[PDB]
Amino acid sequence: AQALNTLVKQLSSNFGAISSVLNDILSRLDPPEAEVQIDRLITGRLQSLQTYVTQQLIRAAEIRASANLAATKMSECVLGQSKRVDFCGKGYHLMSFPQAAPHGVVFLHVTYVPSQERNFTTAPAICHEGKAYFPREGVFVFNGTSWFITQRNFFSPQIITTDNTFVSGNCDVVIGIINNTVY
Amino acid sequence: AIPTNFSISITTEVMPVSMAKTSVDCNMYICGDSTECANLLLQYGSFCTQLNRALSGIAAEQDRNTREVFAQVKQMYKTPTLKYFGGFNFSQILPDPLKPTKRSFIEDLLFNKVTQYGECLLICAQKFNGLTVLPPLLTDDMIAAYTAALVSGTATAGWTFGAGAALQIPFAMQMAYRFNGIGVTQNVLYENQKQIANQFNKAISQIQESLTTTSTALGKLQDVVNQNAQALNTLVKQLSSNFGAISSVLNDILSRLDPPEAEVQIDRLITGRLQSLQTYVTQQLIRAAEIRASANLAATKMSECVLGQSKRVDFCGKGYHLMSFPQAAPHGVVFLHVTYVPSQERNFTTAPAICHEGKAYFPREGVFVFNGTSWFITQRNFFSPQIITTDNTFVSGNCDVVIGIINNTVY
Amino acid sequence: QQFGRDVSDFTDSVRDPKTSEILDISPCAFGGVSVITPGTNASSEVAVLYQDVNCTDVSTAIHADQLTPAWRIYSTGNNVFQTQAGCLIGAEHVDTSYECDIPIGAGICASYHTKSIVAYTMSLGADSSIAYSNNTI
Amino acid sequence: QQFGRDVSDFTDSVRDPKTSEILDISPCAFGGVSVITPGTNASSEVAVL
Ligand SMILES: *[C@@H]1O[C@H](CO)[C@@H](O[C@@H]2O[C@H](CO)[C@@H](O[C@@H]3O[C@H](CO)[C@@H](O)[C@H](O[C@H]4O[C@H](CO)[C@@H](O)[C@H](O)[C@@H]4O)[C@@H]3O)[C@H](O)[C@H]2NC(C)=O)[C@H](O)[C@H]1NC(C)=O
Ligand SMILES: *[C@@H]1O[C@H](CO)[C@@H](O[C@@H]2O[C@H](CO)[C@@H](O[C@@H]3O[C@H](CO)[C@@H](O)[C@H](O)[C@@H]3O)[C@H](O)[C@H]2NC(C)=O)[C@H](O)[C@H]1NC(C)=O
Ligand SMILES: *[C@@H]1O[C@H](CO)[C@@H](O[C@@H]2O[C@H](CO)[C@@H](O[C@@H]3O[C@H](CO)[C@@H](O)[C@H](O)[C@@H]3O)[C@H](O)[C@H]2NC(C)=O)[C@H](O)[C@H]1NC(C)=O
Ligand SMILES: *[C@@H]1O[C@H](CO)[C@@H](O[C@@H]2O[C@H](CO)[C@@H](O)[C@H](O)[C@H]2NC(C)=O)[C@H](O)[C@H]1NC(C)=O
Ligand SMILES: *[C@@H]1O[C@H](CO)[C@@H](O[C@@H]2O[C@H](CO)[C@@H](O)[C@H](O)[C@H]2NC(C)=O)[C@H](O)[C@H]1NC(C)=O
Ligand SMILES: *[C@@H]1O[C@H](CO)[C@@H](O[C@@H]2O[C@H](CO)[C@@H](O)[C@H](O)[C@H]2NC(C)=O)[C@H](O)[C@H]1NC(C)=O
Ligand SMILES: *[C@@H]1O[C@H](CO)[C@@H](O)[C@H](O)[C@H]1NC(C)=O
Ligand SMILES: *[C@@H]1O[C@H](CO)[C@@H](O)[C@H](O)[C@H]1NC(C)=O
Ligand SMILES: *[C@@H]1O[C@H](CO)[C@@H](O)[C@H](O)[C@H]1NC(C)=O
Ligand SMILES: *[C@@H]1O[C@H](CO)[C@@H](O)[C@H](O)[C@H]1NC(C)=O
Ligand SMILES: *[C@@H]1O[C@H](CO)[C@@H](O)[C@H](O)[C@H]1NC(C)=O
Ligand SMILES: *[C@@H]1O[C@H](CO)[C@@H](O)[C@H](O)[C@H]1NC(C)=O
Ligand SMILES: *[C@@H]1O[C@H](CO)[C@@H](O)[C@H](O)[C@H]1NC(C)=O
Repeated sequence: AQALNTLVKQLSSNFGAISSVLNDILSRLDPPEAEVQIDRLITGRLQSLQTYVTQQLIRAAEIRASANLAATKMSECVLGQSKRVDFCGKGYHLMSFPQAAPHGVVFLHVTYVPSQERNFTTAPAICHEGKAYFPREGVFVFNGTSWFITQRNFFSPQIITTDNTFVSGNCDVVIGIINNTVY
Repeated sequence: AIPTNFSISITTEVMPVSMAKTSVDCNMYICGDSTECANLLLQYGSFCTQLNRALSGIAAEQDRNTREVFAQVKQMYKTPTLKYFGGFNFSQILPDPLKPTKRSFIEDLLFNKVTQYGECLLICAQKFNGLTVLPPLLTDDMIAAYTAALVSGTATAGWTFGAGAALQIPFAMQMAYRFNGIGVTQNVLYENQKQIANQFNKAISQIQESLTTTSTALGKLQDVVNQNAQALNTLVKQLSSNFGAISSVLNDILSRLDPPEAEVQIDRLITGRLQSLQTYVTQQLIRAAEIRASANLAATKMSECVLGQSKRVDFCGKGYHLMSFPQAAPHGVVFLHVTYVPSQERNFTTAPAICHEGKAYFPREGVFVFNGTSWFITQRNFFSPQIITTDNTFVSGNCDVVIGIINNTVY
Repeated sequence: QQFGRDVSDFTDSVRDPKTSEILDISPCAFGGVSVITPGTNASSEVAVLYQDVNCTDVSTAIHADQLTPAWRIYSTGNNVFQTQAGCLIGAEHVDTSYECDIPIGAGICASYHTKSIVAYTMSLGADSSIAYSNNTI
Repeated sequence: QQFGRDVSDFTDSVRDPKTSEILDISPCAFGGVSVITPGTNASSEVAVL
């Protein structure tokens, strides 16, 4: 809008010519004299006109930044699930609902947010009968009662069995090997 | 060809995210403090209304680019006391509190290889030219504070800091999960945790001596300063253009010549300088659209590369990235790259499946590598002889649907 | 040598034609004006910022009526504080920190607390610490 | 009052100087033309807009 009110308000400028209405330049001045004062009004009205094009032309490429964002952030986020860092909301994105906006779009990203944390004491390795044992996925979790396995988003116990234990290598080499009983 | 022995080194990535915001008063650029210029100026129209809407619209966007890159952090985490994390020497990267700098050892050398218009730096002085360079929103101490809370907090919380609340984790537990990203086992970290840490301690020592000795690795940040210098001086030297007048001096044309000789040549030098002012305003407006690009390569390589770990090839580190280190710098960001570069491969014989019981046996991961002696399963990022068992391989179809099955037994 | 010039091409130093005393010529002070308001629904008071200027000359020229523009009903209230952005005149300096609401520059923001318009240094965020505990998650 | 203006400086409506009726002014017509063609290969008729 304020690009156009730049443009409309430059009609009423005199541009250093005799007047800002052509039926007041042609009226008073005689046609040898008037047509040189019309030329400074035409050139004044063209150089604000071509500048309006260039200000529209740069602000057009400001949107192709944001239109190739929204072409991706719809065709990677609604049409899939985004596995990126704070792309599509903050947290772990699950769905996305795009809406339609005047001269733009509206997204509705739904994220997964972890909560309600609690410490424990950890361990990277178990010494079970001469070997060092390693986690397949998770860490060695000791809540004061027993040693078990959980995942890094939800606290839920897993019995340390050689199903879900990365069995490799000898004991007493790795930093932090804790004498437990793997079942 | 599968490796067994890799390297960790550090690669510097350098980006600018902001340039120097300026502003221009017309009545001392255009008129040069003459009265009749301003009388002639108000007859052109209020065009300096719009020419300080533009250089405010850029100057308000150099605040966002400095703020959208660095101020991703919710909580300013303190610098921890011990800076030695299982052999990982974070001394040169977090700032040393003994200095009166609030800067790390890296950042001090960055300022000393990078190192006309009014400014108020305190001594405030004006110029005859109406060119001012206003100072930014975030001073360099605030910039060196978001840097320090991105390496303090990530040394104690890792990817959780970008995931959610900055949950504690040992940093040796941290790097091992960052081997789990690139398909590389926990035993690659823990067994090798001495010389993993001691290449990385000397890889920082390389970047020290590479930046104490020379420069021009910061060529991008130099050129952001150079394009500031030219566009001001071209705006300076076009003051001295005659533009068809008898001189470029509005007060000689005022005082020395006739009043009919004046207004002819006042009206020349304004229309000359006015559209030389608009060319400057336009070329700042284009140059501030490349910064808005290269401050979004930094607001994604500080989202994706610093908080998470990136699954993107040759993006924030050649090879497989592990961790990223932000730094402050004059007008921009200097990244460091913990990269997984495998090395020293040998030749191995592969084959599609096992022929036992007249049935095909399909692996879940990797290949089947012949030792010269034995068949076993490994992955292609380090040599790892895991033996073919009953659950690391599964079954569908008979033999010889694969071309070149092994007469083997699933053990 | 009669006179001096700067790194630009206007003269800023002169040897005196009468008594040969080597002088400096700095131009007169000038700059932009901002206005910091909290909203007409909020209030009807404002505090103005004068950009890139020394508070010695600005606070002087207000009382001596030397500013173009000049206001009909305005006075400083004796609140002049120098930032690197310029002489913020009309707001109350406060020694605490908060989050930024209306920016000024060089780490200074201003807002509308107990009501009046106040100015302060930014707080970068919540302060915290994380233990580096050798076996804890 | 004798004649009205719009938000620009153009007098978009006047009153009759003789019979005091207030009359709008309308910019009789203008506009662009575009040519909607199937291509000169497949046809030689057009349609203007
Ligand atoms: C805004 O303008 C005001 C005035 O126009 C200005 O305040 C002035 O600051 C200077 C220093 O910046 C002061 O000068 C000092 O005055 C003391 C006491 O009179 C002297 O002892 C000082 O001498 C020391 O410094 C000299 C130069 O650094 C050394 O050569 C010398 O050996 C001494 O170490 C020095 O002369 C001056 O008094 C004030 N004047 C007033 C009226 O306040 C202020 O700095 C300007 N601010 C900005 C941002 O431009
Ligand atoms: C696999 O790669 C690693 C590193 O790329 C190689 O480790 C290097 O081994 C040599 C020994 O051949 C080390 O040299 C020795 O270092 C000790 C340090 O205590 C020093 O006291 C000795 O006098 C000697 O200089 C070298 O330091 C070490 N590299 C690093 C970075 O520490 C390893 O040899 C490679 N393996 C193969 C099979 O190539
Ligand atoms: C972790 O890295 C830091 C580098 O920041 C190591 O600090 C360095 O330690 C050496 C050994 O003391 C210092 O060399 C000595 O410095 C003193 C200080 O004046 C000097 O008198 C001696 O002649 C010698 O040069 C070195 O300067 C120092 N580096 C810095 C920047 O201070 C630190 O030792 C590393 N950690 C471990 C456990 O090694
Ligand atoms: C620590 O976790 C274990 C599970 O891994 C919890 O153990 C169970 O607790 C329930 C309720 O007390 C008992 O009925 C079960 O018999 C326990 N199972 C085992 C194997 O011990 C334990 O309660 C947790 N610790 C605390 C303090 O809640
Ligand atoms: C966990 O078990 C290992 C088993 O190897 C322990 O290592 C033994 O340590 C004792 C003294 O600490 C020695 O007398 C034994 O000879 C070691 N075992 C072997 C097989 O040599 C280890 O000490 C245990 N952890 C802790 C904390 O005691
Ligand atoms: C892996 O195999 C390649 C080719 O199969 C080997 O490269 C050849 O090495 C011989 C010397 O032993 C040369 O004469 C050939 O010209 C090489 N050929 C090519 C294409 O490079 C390579 O040396 C082997 N490497 C290992 C570690 O086994
Ligand atoms: C976790 O431990 C830290 C220090 O070890 C302590 O400050 C914090 O209160 C603990 N939180 C919980 C939920 O146990
Ligand atoms: C593989 O071959 C090497 C040397 O040929 C030998 O030392 C090693 O024991 C073999 N491993 C297996 C699992 O056959
Ligand atoms: C494997 O055994 C089958 C069945 O005897 C035979 O057809 C095939 O040729 C053998 N593979 C090789 C490489 O000889
Ligand atoms: C002024 O602000 C209050 C704040 O709640 C709001 O309720 C009220 O609607 C606002 N006034 C108008 C006219 O909207
Ligand atoms: C961390 O644990 C390892 C092994 O338990 C030990 O060598 C090291 O000294 C410990 N560091 C601290 C700071 O407690
Ligand atoms: C002029 O006179 C006619 C009748 O002769 C009348 O209808 C009209 O209103 C008059 N207009 C003015 C402007 O007096
Ligand atoms: C021209 O039109 C004919 C059919 O009308 C079509 O087969 C041909 O490909 C067209 N060629 C071009 C250059 O348009």
